[PDB]
Amino acid sequence: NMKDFENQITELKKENFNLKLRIYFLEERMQQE
Amino acid sequence: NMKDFENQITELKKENFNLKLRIYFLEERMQQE
Amino acid sequence: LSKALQCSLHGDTPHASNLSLALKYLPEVFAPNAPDVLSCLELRYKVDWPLNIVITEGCLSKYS
Amino acid sequence: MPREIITLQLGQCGNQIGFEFWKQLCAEHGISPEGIVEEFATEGTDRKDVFFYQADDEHYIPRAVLLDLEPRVIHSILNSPYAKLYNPENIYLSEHGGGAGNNWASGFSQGEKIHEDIFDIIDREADGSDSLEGFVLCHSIAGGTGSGLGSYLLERLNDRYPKKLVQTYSVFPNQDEMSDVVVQPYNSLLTLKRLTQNADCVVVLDNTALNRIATDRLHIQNPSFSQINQLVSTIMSASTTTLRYPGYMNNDLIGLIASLIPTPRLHFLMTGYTPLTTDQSVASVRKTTVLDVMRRLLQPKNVMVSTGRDRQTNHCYIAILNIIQGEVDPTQVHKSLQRIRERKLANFIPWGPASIQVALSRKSPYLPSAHRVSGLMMANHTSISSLFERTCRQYDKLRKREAFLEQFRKEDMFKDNFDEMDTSREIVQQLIDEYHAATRPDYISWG
Amino acid sequence: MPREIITLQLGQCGNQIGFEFWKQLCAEHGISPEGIVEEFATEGTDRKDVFFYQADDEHYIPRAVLLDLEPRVIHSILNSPYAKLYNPENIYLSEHGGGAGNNWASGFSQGEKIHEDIFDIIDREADGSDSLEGFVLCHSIAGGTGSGLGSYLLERLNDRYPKKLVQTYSVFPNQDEMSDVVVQPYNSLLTLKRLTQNADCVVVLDNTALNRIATDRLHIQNPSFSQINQLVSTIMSASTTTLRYPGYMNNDLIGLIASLIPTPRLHFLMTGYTPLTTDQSVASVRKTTVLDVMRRLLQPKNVMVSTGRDRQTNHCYIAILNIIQGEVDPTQVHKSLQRIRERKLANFIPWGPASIQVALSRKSPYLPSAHRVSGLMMANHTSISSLFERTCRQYDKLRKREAFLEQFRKEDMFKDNFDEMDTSREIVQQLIDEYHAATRPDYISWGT
Repeated sequence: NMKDFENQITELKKENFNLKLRIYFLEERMQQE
Repeated sequence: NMKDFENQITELKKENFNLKLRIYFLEERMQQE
Repeated sequence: LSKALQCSLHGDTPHASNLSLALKYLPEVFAPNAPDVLSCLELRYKVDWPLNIVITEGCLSKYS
Repeated sequence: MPREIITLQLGQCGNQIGFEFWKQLCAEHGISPEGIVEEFATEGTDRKDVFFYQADDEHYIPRAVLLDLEPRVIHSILNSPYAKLYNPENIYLSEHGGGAGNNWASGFSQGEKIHEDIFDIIDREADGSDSLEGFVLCHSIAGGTGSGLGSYLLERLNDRYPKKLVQTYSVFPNQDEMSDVVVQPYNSLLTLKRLTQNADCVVVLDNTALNRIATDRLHIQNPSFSQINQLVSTIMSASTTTLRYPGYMNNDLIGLIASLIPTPRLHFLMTGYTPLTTDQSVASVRKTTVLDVMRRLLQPKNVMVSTGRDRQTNHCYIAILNIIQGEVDPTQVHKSLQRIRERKLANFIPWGPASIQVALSRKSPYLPSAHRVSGLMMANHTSISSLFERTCRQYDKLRKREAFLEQFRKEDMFKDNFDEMDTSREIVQQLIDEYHAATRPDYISWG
Repeated sequence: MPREIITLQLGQCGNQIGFEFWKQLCAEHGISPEGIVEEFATEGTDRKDVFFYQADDEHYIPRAVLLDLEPRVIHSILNSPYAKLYNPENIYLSEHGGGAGNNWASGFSQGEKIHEDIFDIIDREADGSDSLEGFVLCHSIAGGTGSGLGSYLLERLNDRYPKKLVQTYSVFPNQDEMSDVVVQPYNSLLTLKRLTQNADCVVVLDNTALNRIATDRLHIQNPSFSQINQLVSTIMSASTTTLRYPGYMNNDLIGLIASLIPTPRLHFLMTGYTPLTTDQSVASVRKTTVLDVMRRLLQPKNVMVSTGRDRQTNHCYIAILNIIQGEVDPTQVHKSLQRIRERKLANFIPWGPASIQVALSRKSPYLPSAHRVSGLMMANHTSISSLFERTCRQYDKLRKREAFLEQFRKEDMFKDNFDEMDTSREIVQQLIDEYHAATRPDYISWGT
């Protein structure tokens, strides 16, 4: 439970950050083209 | 506790979903240009 | 939990790592002399597939 | 966390008990005589930190402070298998080597001279204890060194841990064996005095019962003080396995003794073990049932208390708790309770609820157990008063006879008289009377 | 560039300690006693420039200055294996060879006489250092020459590299043992004075504490004077490790002491090391646990500073950094912190931020480690004030008795009076008081 909730929160935060990084680089590229 | 971890996970999942949709639209726009 | 595991000879074991302390409900006040005062605490055990077919959520709830 | 116990070893008997205890603990935990865990000792499930400290990740040092007034015992420890187990800085030996002359007062004065060193050793052992509850002093009350040094160690533990409980295992002189320590009753009285004033609970260990058990059960015709101390250490190990091997029950000393000590004054405890086997008879693992265990427990050969035949007082058990370790069938426990009831093997207090508590404990995985199931009983029995009453009567007889007082007269505390011994005997007599009263309904109004 | 450390070696005892310190640093950096990089020093992660300077394009010379008022020690250095480690221009030997006569003031006057050579040594080491952090003076406080000359060297190190930080490892004399050097308490006061005024952090090395560590931890029944000097060199190494072993943090001496020294006056540091072993006691690899390490480092018997057991005053560390190398179990670290708290084995400063910094580095292949897992602690601890306060009290007791002052009166610094000894005692008393304050929240106002 608690350790599983901790793992889900940690994974979701990592995925959101990776998606945000990908978006950031995509926006920088679309701003460069 | 468990409900607070669930709430944090739910917010992070909403952000991940919105990021994936924005990435999808970004990739479609970069594929259309 | 960290202090109890550190004081336990088995607290650092990987089997102890499957334990999680969860709250069933949040009491406003600890009732004095209530034997059920700590019944809000639950120890949950996670069962992966396919063991969650045999170790059902009902079984884990009874264990909790 | 375990309730750690600091062990104070005083005099010849106390040091012998400590050496044999450390040997037994090392064997159960697979610890070498140097305090290092043997390669076969892979079961890290034992709680060394209750009684031992780690000197290194591999070397276990007993959380023991050794205080003696006679150098003989320290030399015997240094010649024992446990000589390398203990931290040498935690060992206090009287420089004069002259011993206490079988005088409690001389041993106490030597302890006072080594008071600072002894309490530094005790504090060092406590720091090696993760959750030190207090200090337990193992000594004999009959000698000079073990009695005086034991009282000194108890005093220093009381001084350093005044808000912590101090229990003692004080060996009272054998009343059936002729003690070579003619001043033994005075020494025993002084030790009982210190247990009364500075200890919170005194478990009376009658050396007469140890000798009787060695003769009838161990077939030892003349139990030596070292042999009696080693038997006491073996009994203590078996009773403390649940503290040293944590399990579902009896993981702390206080949990074991809570059922045994009804009132702060009625703190004289008797011990019991079942099944009782002689050291030589380890070969045959008898499939002893709980009923058979309980039947053997009722045999005086297994009782660690030598109660006199009181004809006037029907001394009885107020309550008995047997902590059984090993393979135990619950149906065998049920049959044991049934057989005990049918045979009326246990009498309880009539004025309140009392039962046989059962604690299950794991065995040491490194030490092969000759018994599938072993058990310690802690019980409150009015016959435990007979040990304390007998010690008091012997003390009073020696003080009234001035027997062996010339050896005591060398020390200032005992130089002129043994009045402190006689007052101690009177206090122990009052304790015995209270323990007998605790078998009765009026124990509720005691004090 | 590495933060280079200039070593000032004062008198016979100080010069022996400095030589052994430079030997140990060379072994850790894989530098031969001749200044040649050893083939075994393939782990290029060590800062050799911290303890050695380049004298030419090929020869690495230890940044060591050998200063004595008696020629015996300087000749022994030039006849030692470290003869090629020191810059020959950095070796000052008194022509008179008479020493300081166990007089602190005589040692100080000799340092003043050898001031030019010492400051030339400091400047030569600084110019050979690309990013010289400062000078570390190694000396004994118990003799006459090594204490006074060490203070002189510290003064000249501050003068020569006045914009560079100067940390010192100053071994203070034992104040509870009767020194055969009757002026040692004055010498101890002078050394504590120089550490207070010209060092930013002073790790006090009590030869009594060195002997205690050898007995209880190294199992050395009778620590030799050489063993005491090697313990002092080990203490200096432990205090300078953050300068000598670069990592993510504390890569320079000023950065290392910055976290340790809240006020300029509260610069009296106590040190502890675990496991402590004598060179002879390498045989038994003790499986030291994190709990055992922390307890011994916090234990005065294994600590390189001999603080009395004050039961009334809660002496505390201003800051402690433990750099632990090797296999460490997080559960063992947790149990170690738990046991330390339960036993209150370490008191920390309440008045400022302090922590144990951890940098992970590979070990030197050239330096044999006696422990499967070892750790050095450098700490600023108020219990060092107990050494400094005792040294100051002994200094005042000697000065009020003019004890051993006749040997100092031969030197110009003490010819007319012994005022330098009294000023040293007062400085050491102020240092003790400031170090004690650093255990208290009021340390912010210490020295006001």
